[PDB]
Amino acid sequence: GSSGSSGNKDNLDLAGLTSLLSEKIKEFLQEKKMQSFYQQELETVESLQSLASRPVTHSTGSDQVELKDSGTSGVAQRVFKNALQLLQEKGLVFQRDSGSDKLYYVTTKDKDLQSGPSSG
Repeated sequence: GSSGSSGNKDNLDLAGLTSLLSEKIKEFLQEKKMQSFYQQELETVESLQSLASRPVTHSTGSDQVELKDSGTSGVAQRVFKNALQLLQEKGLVFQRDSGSDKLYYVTTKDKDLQSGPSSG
């Protein structure tokens, strides 16, 4: 039983909503049954965009920075790119080659690169 509530005073947030998107992507992988893909490749997934585009606690005149477009999208690019990141924080996905525009390797229940980066 017990008494639940979840939250108190927070109308989601780019990060809050994002954190979710992450799982939305991880799920997509298990849906497409893939072991590799790109954030952009998911940017076309309405089911995803619908989230990466969802509203939040914004209230400005867009960003209009290093963006080649107009219609709402960039913002999503921030939720999506972040989504992947989170995944990399959970261990769902991983990137061997650094770079925003890099292939996102999903775990898809299978071997994967080792954490131990080793510098020296």
